[PDB]
Amino acid sequence: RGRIPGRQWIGKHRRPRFVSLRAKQNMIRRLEIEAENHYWLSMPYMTREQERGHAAVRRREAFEAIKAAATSKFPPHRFIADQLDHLNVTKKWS
Amino acid sequence: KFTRSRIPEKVFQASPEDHEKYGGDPQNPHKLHIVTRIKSTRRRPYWEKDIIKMLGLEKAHTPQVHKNIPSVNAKLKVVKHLIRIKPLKLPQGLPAEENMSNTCLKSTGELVVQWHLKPV
Amino acid sequence: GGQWRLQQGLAANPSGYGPLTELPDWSYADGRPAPPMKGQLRRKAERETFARRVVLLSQEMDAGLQAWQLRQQKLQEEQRKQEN
Amino acid sequence: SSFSRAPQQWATFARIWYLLDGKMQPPGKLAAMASIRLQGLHKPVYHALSDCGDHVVIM
Amino acid sequence: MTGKELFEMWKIINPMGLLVEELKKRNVSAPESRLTRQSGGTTALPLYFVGLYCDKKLIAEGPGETVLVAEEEAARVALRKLYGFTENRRPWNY
Amino acid sequence: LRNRVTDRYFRIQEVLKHARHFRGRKNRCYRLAVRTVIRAFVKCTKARYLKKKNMRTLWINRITAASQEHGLKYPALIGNLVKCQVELNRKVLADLAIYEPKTFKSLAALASRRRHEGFAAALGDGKEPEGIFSRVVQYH
Amino acid sequence: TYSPLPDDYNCNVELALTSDGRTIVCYHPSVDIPYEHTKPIPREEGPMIEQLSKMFFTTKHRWYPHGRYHRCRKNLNPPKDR
Amino acid sequence: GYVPKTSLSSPPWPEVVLPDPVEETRHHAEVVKKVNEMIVTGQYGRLFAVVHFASRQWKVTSEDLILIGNELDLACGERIRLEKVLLVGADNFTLLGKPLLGKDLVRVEATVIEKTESWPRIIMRFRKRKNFKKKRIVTTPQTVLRINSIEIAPCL
Amino acid sequence: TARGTPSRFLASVLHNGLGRYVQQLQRLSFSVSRDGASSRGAREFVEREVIDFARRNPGVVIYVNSRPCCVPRVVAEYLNGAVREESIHCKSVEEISTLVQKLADQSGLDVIRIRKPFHTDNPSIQGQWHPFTNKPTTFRGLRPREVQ
Ligand SMILES: [Mg+2]
Repeated sequence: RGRIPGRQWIGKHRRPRFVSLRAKQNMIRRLEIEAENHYWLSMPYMTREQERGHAAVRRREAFEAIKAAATSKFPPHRFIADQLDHLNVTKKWS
Repeated sequence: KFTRSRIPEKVFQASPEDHEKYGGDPQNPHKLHIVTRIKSTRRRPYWEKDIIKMLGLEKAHTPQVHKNIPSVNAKLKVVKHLIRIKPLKLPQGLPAEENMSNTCLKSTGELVVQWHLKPV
Repeated sequence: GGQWRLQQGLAANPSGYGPLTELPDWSYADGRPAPPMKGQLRRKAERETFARRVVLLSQEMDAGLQAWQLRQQKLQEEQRKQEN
Repeated sequence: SSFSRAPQQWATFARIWYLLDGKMQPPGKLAAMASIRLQGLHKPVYHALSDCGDHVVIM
Repeated sequence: MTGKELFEMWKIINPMGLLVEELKKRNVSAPESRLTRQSGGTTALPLYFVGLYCDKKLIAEGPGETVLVAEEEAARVALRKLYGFTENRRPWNY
Repeated sequence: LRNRVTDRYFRIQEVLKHARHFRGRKNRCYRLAVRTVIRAFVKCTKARYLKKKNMRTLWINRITAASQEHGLKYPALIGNLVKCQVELNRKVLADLAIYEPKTFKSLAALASRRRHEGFAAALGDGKEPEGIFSRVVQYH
Repeated sequence: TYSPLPDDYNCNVELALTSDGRTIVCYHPSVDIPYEHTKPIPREEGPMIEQLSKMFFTTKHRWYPHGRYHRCRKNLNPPKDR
Repeated sequence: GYVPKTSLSSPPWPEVVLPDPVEETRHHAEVVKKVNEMIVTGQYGRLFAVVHFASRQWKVTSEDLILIGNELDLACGERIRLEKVLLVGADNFTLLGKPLLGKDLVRVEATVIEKTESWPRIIMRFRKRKNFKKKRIVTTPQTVLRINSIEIAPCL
Repeated sequence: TARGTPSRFLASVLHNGLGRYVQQLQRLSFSVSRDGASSRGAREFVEREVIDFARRNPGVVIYVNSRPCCVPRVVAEYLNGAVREESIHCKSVEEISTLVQKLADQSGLDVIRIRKPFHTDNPSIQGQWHPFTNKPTTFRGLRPREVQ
């Protein structure tokens, strides 16, 4: 006895769910953290006009580094030493 | 339809009671935020996922320093429910080249520039 | 009990920053210091990068504010010069 | 300390007899105490595979 | 001898006799056996902590299955304490 | 039959060696032994998390037993030791409870001392002098 | 008169702090049992399994034998510690 | 503010009166002096120690063996000092650090007896009905250390 | 797996550290080949490292036997009677050096699961807990409900 029709948690007739004091406290804690986040986000240091262009040089140099890395992609070097070292497989004693 | 949420601007206008509670003077605002991801981007929209990646908060409980400027603040407002924001405090001032290797970010949010690991 | 540690200003996890983890785990019986631990070296590198980023961000914001002040000056004395 | 191995082991893993008086007592609280003692969960040397239970006599 | 027990290395018989002799040489009253603690006396798995009291002072106490075994073990403990070979004795200095 | 497999004996044995201790045909027949061995290896891999979890549970149970012997509850003991700034972990605390009963009694007494100091501070809330054991050694 | 725990069982704990306050000392001498707290030394398969169960306060199941499989699976040379 | 004695007029727990700070600090000093004199006179046998090594806390005593799950970059047979000692204890007294005891208070020495690799550990991943099966064999470096001595000094 | 494998307890051969450390490895037999790509690394090790290793470890006798071999090998014999045979087949000089050093630093005890990461012959200094610890004693040792 005590059947939930169909599947629990999905249908029209779902298993009842009840919030515990633990869950309420957890949600309240998260809400307090977010309220503090609002407070600390409500006090910007610079204005938009003051910040305009203050990181342009660094951002451009970072993208220049990215572009250089992208455009420096080229096959690796090949050396005669690497090819000739394979002869050592038949290196023996005397 | 579920869409991106536009936070009303009045939310981010602190009150004197808020100033007294959280210990921050409206004048002389702090320069840098310490931001830590305390929530998973899973089960959250892809735009929040992308904002978290942009802010470099992929790892949870890993503090990141960010500028307290309007654009960074806009991003932090977008992802404000997944992060904890605190003001970075510099009791001994900004670290110098000499002491750059002895810094430490205490849980209080203070970047102490001398870390001796010895009793006071 | 990480909340009490946070209140006292320590790391919530005792495995975080502090003497218990950041001090050398051992030393030679002769007294010579041991080579730095790999975890401590990585942590020091991470803190150095964090401090360098802090310095960079603060310097950039200060330079931006100074540049904005200078631009406002330029505008003001220009306006005045072509007014006169 | 300073015991021989076998006597020390016997003393450690000896089963003790406890007495509960159920007069005007909640059967649930009596059962909680009795279950702890029977399982041996009141022993620092407790382990489910150590058979460290104790005897409980409820009157 | 590390991890070994005094009477594991030195086999002895009648530890009560040895203890009585040693106490007589040391000018101490003969020990009195006394049942300090007991559990499940009438069962098939009894525990008996028997203590040896000299001048109403505990010199040692030993556990056992029977009273006689507990008394013998208490005599062994007293002998270990007198000879200074207790389990918690100062470790050998290498 | 240009190319044929000649190692199949050893290929089968590499699996059966880990199934020799099973029950029934699972220890003889490769078709069954391979399935059982894969399941056994998966269980072994997943059982390390459970080993750590059960070790911590056992330590907590034993610490609870010892603290109850000394009249304290496990949350009280652990929290008050932390407040005393003693960073003994649960493994060491259980080991002390088992093999150093007097040291564990001392630790429980310290925990109760700090607990009562905290209660006294809360009751006489104010700037009353901090408890002697409640003082926190600062590090820098 | 304050004692953190009763001092009638096991050691008599006495806590202390060094003058610098950076270490906690504990003096816990063991308590001996008073002589007055001591007493003077006193001076078929079915039926078998039932008797054993009554004797050792166990069930009947453990006293039954096990098969050759389990008997030979048991390790007769177990590792020994201490 | 008087309340007649009822089942709920007073807290269930007993009322505790902590010792006054002055006399209690005097007692602290007396006890510390007693233990210090015990150390001076050598009134202790075996000493155990809770020592924080690697990432764990080990309860240790002279002649003990400890298996650290990694290489320590030390030649075998080489002596070391374990510097992070949280607790040092004897039969009659125990000293507790906050959180670490002093170097001048405790000296725990070990010797690198052995460097080995752990027995092969199988890491097996399997998902039903997905052709997802993977196997890896990992051997973890290990070092066995023998704890030679635990020495305390009269510096309380 | 642990249940399909033997196990032992942490231990030392003869209390190897109490008085003095004794290198458990005693013999190292390197079967090598003059010819054969499999033993190229073994040959280079014999030429450039074996002498240095031998002088570094004067308590280990090294027997370098150069005979026709398809799989060069190293047999390590330890004081306790254990023999560990390892293949150095197609291993570079660095790999052979690391393997040999591991054998030198390793005891002769079997590489099987170790039940406990620790081993104490004197686990208790204050007395192993028994049910009567932390239990007060009563006058004249009277059990509960006893009349006299
Ligand atoms: Mg259904």
